[PDB]
Amino acid sequence: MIRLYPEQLRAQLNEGLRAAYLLLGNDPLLLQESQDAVRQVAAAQGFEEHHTFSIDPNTDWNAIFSLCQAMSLFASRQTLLLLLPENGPNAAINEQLLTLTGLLHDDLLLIVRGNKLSKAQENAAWFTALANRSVQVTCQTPEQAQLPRWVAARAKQLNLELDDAANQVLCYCYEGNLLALAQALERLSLLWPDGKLTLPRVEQAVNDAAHFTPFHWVDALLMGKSKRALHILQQLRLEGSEPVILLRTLQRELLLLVNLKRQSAHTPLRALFDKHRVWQNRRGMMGEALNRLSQTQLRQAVQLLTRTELTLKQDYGQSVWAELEGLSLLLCHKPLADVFIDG
Amino acid sequence: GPHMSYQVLARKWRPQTFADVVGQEHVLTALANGLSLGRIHHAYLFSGTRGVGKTSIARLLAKGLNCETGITATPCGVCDNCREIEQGRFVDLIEIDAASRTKVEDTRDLLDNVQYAPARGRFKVYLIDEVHMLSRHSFNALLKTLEEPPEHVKFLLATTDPQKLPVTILSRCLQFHLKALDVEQIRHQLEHILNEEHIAHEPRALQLLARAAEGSLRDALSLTDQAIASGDGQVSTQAVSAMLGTLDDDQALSLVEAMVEANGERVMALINEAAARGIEWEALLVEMLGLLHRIAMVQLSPAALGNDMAAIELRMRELARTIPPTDIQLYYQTLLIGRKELPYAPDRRMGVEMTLLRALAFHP
Amino acid sequence: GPHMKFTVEREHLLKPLQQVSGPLGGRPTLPILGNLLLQVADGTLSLTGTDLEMEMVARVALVQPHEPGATTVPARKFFDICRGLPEGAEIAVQLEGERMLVRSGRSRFSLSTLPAADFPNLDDWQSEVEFTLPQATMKRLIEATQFSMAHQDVRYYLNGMLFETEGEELRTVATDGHRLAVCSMPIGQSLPSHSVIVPRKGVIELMRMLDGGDNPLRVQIGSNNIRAHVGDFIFTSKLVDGRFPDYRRVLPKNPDKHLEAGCDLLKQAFARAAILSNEKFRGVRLYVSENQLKITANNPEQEEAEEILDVTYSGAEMEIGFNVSYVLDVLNALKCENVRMMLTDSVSSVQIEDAASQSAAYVVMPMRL
Amino acid sequence: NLDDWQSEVEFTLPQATMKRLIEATQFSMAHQDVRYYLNGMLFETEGEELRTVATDGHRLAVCSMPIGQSLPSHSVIVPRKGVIELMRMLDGGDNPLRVQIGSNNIRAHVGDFIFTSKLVDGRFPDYRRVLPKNPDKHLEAGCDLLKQAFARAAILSNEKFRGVRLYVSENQLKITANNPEQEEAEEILDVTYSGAEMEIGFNVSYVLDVLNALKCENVRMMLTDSVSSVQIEDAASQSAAYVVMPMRL
RNA sequence: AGUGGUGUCUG
DNA sequence: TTTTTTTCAGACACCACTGC
Ligand SMILES: Nc1ncnc2c1ncn2[C@@H]1O[C@H](COP(=O)(O)OP(=O)(O)O)[C@@H](O)[C@H]1O
Ligand code: BEF
Ligand SMILES: [Mg+2]
Ligand SMILES: [Zn+2]
Repeated sequence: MIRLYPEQLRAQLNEGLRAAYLLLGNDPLLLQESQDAVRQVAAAQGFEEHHTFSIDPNTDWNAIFSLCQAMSLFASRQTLLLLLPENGPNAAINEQLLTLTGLLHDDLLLIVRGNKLSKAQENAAWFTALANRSVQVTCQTPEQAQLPRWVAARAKQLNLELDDAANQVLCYCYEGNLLALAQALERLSLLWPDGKLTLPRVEQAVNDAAHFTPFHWVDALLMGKSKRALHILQQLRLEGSEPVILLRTLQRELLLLVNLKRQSAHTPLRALFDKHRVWQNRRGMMGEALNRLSQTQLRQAVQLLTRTELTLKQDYGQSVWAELEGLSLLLCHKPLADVFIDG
Repeated sequence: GPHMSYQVLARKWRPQTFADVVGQEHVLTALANGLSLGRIHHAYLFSGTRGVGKTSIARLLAKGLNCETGITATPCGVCDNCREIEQGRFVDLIEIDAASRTKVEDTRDLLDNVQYAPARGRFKVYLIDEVHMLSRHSFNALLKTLEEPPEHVKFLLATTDPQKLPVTILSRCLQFHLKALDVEQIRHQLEHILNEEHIAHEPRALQLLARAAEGSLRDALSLTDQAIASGDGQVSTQAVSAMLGTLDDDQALSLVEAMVEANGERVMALINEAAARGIEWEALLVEMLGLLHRIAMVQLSPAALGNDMAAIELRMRELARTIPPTDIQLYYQTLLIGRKELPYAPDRRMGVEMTLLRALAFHP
Repeated sequence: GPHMKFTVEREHLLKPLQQVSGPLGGRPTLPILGNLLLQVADGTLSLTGTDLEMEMVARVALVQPHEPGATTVPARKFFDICRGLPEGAEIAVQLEGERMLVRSGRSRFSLSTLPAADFPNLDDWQSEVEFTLPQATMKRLIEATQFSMAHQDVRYYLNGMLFETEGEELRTVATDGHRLAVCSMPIGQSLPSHSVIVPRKGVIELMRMLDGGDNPLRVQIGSNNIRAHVGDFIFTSKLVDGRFPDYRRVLPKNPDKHLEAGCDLLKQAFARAAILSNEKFRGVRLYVSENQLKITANNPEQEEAEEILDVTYSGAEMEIGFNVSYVLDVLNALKCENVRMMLTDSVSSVQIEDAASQSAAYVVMPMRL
Repeated sequence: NLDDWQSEVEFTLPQATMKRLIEATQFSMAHQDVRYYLNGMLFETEGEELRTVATDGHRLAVCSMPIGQSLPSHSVIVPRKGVIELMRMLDGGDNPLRVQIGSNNIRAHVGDFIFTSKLVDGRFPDYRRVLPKNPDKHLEAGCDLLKQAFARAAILSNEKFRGVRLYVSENQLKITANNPEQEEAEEILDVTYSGAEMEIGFNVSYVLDVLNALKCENVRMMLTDSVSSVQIEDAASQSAAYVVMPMRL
C-alpha cells in the first residue's frame, strides 16, 4: 500500500481514491483530521452515504457484510468506517477482516481508524491483501523535539503569527495533547481576530493539560532535567496513572544503569550498549547519564525505589508520589538526604 | 434582601447577563466572539472547578442561543422566550442532570427528542450537567448524535472531571476550561453581593472568606451566608474568623510551623484544637511527615510544588527558604520515630504530644 | 371549590384511562410527566397524558353533579385504584388542599396531587390539512408501510412514515434505506397537497387507537404537529424534521420485464430459501428466464430450490438479488392472491405490486451482482 | 447411586394433595436467612397426617392433610431449592407420588422419574408455641371479599414495608394504610364478630399470600390482643392455619 | 424482579 | 526499535436476556 504522512494525503486524494484507507496512530487529532479530509474527498467523488462501526467482540458483523454487499435505493456510492479497538486487530478479528477484504467492491470505500499496528506481530493476510490497492496513513503524535515545528506549521496554515516564546509555551502546556493544542490555537484565533499571537496572549489563555507516559518521565530523569521530570510526575499524578507502572518503567532503566556503571570499568560503554541491545537515541542519553554522578545515586536510588515498592505493595493508602519526587530529584544531579533515602 | 431572607445568596445571586459573571474572561470573550462572528461548533463542553461558573456560563449561552433577537453575546431583558430560562421553564432548552439520569435509556429519550423540531427557540439546546457520569452506552449514544447533529440542535456539557469523558466526545466538543477564581475576584464579588444585600460587612472578613473559599465562588457564598448566620445580619471580622477557626482542618501545617519556630504553647494549643475536632492522630503525624518531606523537596528544587497544593504555596516557600535542611532532617526523623512508637503510648494524644515535645526539645 | 366534584362509574372510566396511560409509568424526564391530568368542564371529564411529544386526551360524559377543577395525579396509582374498586362502583372523587379523596361505597382513598398549571400542554397550532377518513382505510394504510420504517437509524428522516395529501388521495410512504413502501388511497374529498413526517411513536399510537366500529377518524395536520380524533380519543404528536427521500425517483422509471405469480407460492418458496440463506450476508438470488423463476441464496451448505414453472415471464434471462426480509415483508403486506414484479435491470430497483391493484406498491433495491 | 437402603418414612401420596400442601406453605419460607434451619420447609408426620410448616420469624404457615396410612411421627427440613424444584417438577396429578425420607436425604418418585435432595442439619422450631394458645376474639368474613379490600388498601401502602392497621369493632372491620407520602387508604368491611375494639398493625403481603393460599369462601381470624399473633384459617376446615405476627409500628 | 459480565474505586 | 501494574475483600453502577 501507499504509506503516507498527513502532509501529502490531500495530494494523494487528488490523485485518486483507493479501495481502503487505513488511518493509524496514537494521535486523536491527526486521525480525526485525516478522516475528515478522506470523507470530504470521497463526498466530492460521489461517496454520499456514510456509516460507522466500533470493532468490538460484541459487534454485529452481519450488518457490515449486508451493507457492503447490498446497495441502497439512493446514494449508491457509499463509504464505510471502522474503529479498531485499543489492542488492534485481535486474532478473532483478522479472519473477519479478511472476509471484508473479500467482501469489498469498487463502489464502497473502507476507512480503518485505530491505534498503531504492531507490524512485527500482525502482517500479511489482511495487511497485504489491502496493500494490493490501499493507502496506509501514519498519524502519530510528534515528540518534544519535533512538536515546535509542527505547531509553527499549524499556525502558518491557520494564518497565525507565533513567535518562539508562544510556540514553546504551547509546546509546554500541551504534550501528547495535540487535540487540545489545536483547540487552543482555535480559541486564540477566536479571542483575537488580529491573528498575531505574542507571549502574554497565549500565556493568559492556556491550561496545563498535557499528557505524558512513564517513558517521558524516565527520559527526563536520564537527561537530568529537574523541572521537566517533576512536571511529568505531577501530570501522571493528576491523570491518575498507576504508580507501580512508573516504578517498573523507572526500575528497568535504573537496573540497566547500575549494570552499565558496574561493567564500564572493563569495557567501553559502546560495547556494553551493543551487549544489551539499546537503541541509538537511547544510547546518547544513557551515555550522558552514566557519567553524571554515578556509583552513588545508582545504589541510593535503588534503595529509595525499593522503599517505595515495598510501601506501595504492603498497604493500600499509597502516598508514594512524594517518594517518587524523591527519586525524580535524586537522579537529576540534586543529591538528597539519607534521612528520606533510608527511612 | 429578598422577601424574608430565606432565599440563599448562592442561588439568588447567579449571573443573568454575561457581564454579571466574575472574571472568567477567557471563555466569555471566546464565546462572545464566536456568537458575534457566527462561528459555531456543534457542542460546547464547559469544565473547570466546582463553583466557578460552568453551569452559569452554559445557561447564559443557552439564553444567548435561543433568544429571539438573534444569536447574540448579550441576551436581552424581557424577550419572553429568553426570560423563560430563568423564571419558569423553557420548552426548547432541555436541562438534564446527567448524574441523576446516567442510564442510556434516560438519555435515549432525549436523543430521540433531538430530531423533533424546537417549539419556540431557534436551537434545541441541551444542557447536560455532570456529563462525566453518563455510562459507556450513554456516551456512545451522545457521540452518535454528535457525529451528525441537525442545524437546530446544540449540546452544552458541564463537568468537573473531563478525564472521564471519552476522547471521541472531547474531539467533537470545543472544551472551554474555566480557571479557579482568584482571591481578589472572589473578594470583590463578595463585596458587591454584600453591598447590594444591605449587609454590614468588615473588609478583613471578606479577605478571610475568600482565602477560605479555595478559589470557588460558591464556597465563598455559602461561607458568607453561614457567617451572617453566626451573628445577627452582620458579617463581623471576629465572628467570621471564629467560624473559620471552627471549620479549620489545617492543623498539621500549623503544627509544623509552630514546632519549627519552637513555640510550645502554640503547639499545645494546636494539639488541643486537633483533639477537640476528633481528628485522627496517626493521620496528623502522617500529614506532618508529608509536609516536612515536601518542604525538603522544595528546598532541593522549586519545581517540587505541584498544582495540588496551590492553597498552601506561600507558607511552604516561607518554610523552605528560611529553614536549613539539617533541621528538617532532624524533625522528619523525630516524627518518623514518634509515629513508629505511637501505638505503644498511654493514648494516641499523649504519643503525638510527646513526639512533638521531643521535636521541640531538639532545638537545632 | 377546591373539590373538582367528580362522579362516574367504572365501566365508562376503565377504558379511557387505559387509553390515556399510553407511555406513562416509567421514569419521566420531568417528575410531573407521570401524572394524568384530570379536568372538569361543561359536564365533561378530560383525561390527559403527555410525554412532552405525545398528548392523549379522553372525554367522559358527566351525568352527576360536578365542579370545575383540575389537577394532576399519579397515573399508575389512580388506575390501580380505579380497577381495584368493584364492578359498578360509582367513583366519587373530590379535592381539598393538595390531596384528592377517592370514594366508593364503603371505601376511601387519599392521593397526593400536583397543580394543573404546571402540567405541560402542547401549544395550539394552525392546521392546513383537515382530513377525515374511515377506520379500516387508515388501518391498511399504516399496516402496509409500517414494516418498511427505519429501526433507530442515524438518519432521522428515515425513521417514521411520510403522509402525503395529493388531490383526492392520501399516501403513506416508508423507507429504511433499502426498502420503499407506498400506499395511496382515494378519500372522496379534495385536500391541498402536503407532506408530513410522523415519528414511529405517533404511527404506533395511530394503529393503537383504531376501533372495530364505524367512526370517522379525523386527521388535523399543521406545520409541526398531527392530531387524530377517534370518537372521544384525541391524539397529538409532533413531527420529524428533514426531507423525506423522494419516493418518485427511486420508483423504477422505465420497467420493461415483469414476472407474474401468486402470493402463497412465492411466500412458501422464499420461506424455504430463507433456511438455506445464511444470517451473515442475508439475501436471495432470483434467476429469471421465460416463465421461469428460481430462488436460491448464499450459504456454505449450498442448497437450492426450484419453482420456475409457477411464474409467467416475457423478458430476457437475467438475475436479480433480493433479501429474505424485504421480500417476505412485502408479500405479507400484499395479501392479494395475484402478485407481479417489474424487473428493469439488475442494478435498478424492482417494484412489487398486485396484478390490478397498484395502490400498494413496494420498491426493493437489489444487491450487487 | 442409591445407598439409602433404609428410609425413615414412606408415602404413596396423590400429587394434588402434596401440590396443595406445598402451595399452602411455600410462600412463608425464608430465603437465604441466617437461621439456616428456617431456609426450608418442615415435613412433619404424625398419625395419618402430614404437615408442612414454613416460617421466617415473621409469619408461620402450617398445612395438614390426612394420608390414611399410619406413619411414625417424624420431622424433616427440606431446603428452599429442593422444595421449589420438587414443586416445579410436581405436574400431571394423574400419576401418584412416592416419597422416601431418610435421615440425611430425601427422594421423590414423580411419575416415572426420581428426584433427590439433601436435608438441613438443624432442628425446626416448635410451631405449636407460635400458634396463639388463647384465642378469645374470633371473626369471620368472605375470603374474596376480605382479600379485595386488602388489595385496595395495599394500593396506597408503604412500598418498603407494606403494613396496614386492622381495627375490629362490632360487626365491622377496618383496614388503614399510609405511605411516606401520607397517601391514606381506608377500607371498611362488614364481618360477623363479637368482642372489643382493637387495633393491630401487620404486613400486607403476608396476609395477601395467606388469603391467596386459602382458596375458600369463608375465612376465620383468631386474635388475642394488639401485641400477639393472628391465626388465620378457613371456616370450612381446620387443616391449614397461618400465623401473622404484627408490626409494632 | 434472576443471572452473568464489564468496569471502576475503596481500603 | 518499544518499552507500562500486586493484592484480597468489598461496594456500586450499568447493561444484556428471562420471566413473568
Ligand atoms: N463566574 C461566576 N460569577 C458569579 N457567580 C458564580 C461564578 N461561578 C460560580 N458562581 C456562584 O456559584 C454558584 C453555583 O455556580 P455553578 O455555576 O453552578 O458552578 P459549577 O461550575 O460547579 O456548576 C452560582 O450560583 C454563583 O453564585
Ligand atoms: F456544579 Be459544579 F460542577 F460544582
Ligand atoms: Mg454544576
Ligand atoms: Zn433575550
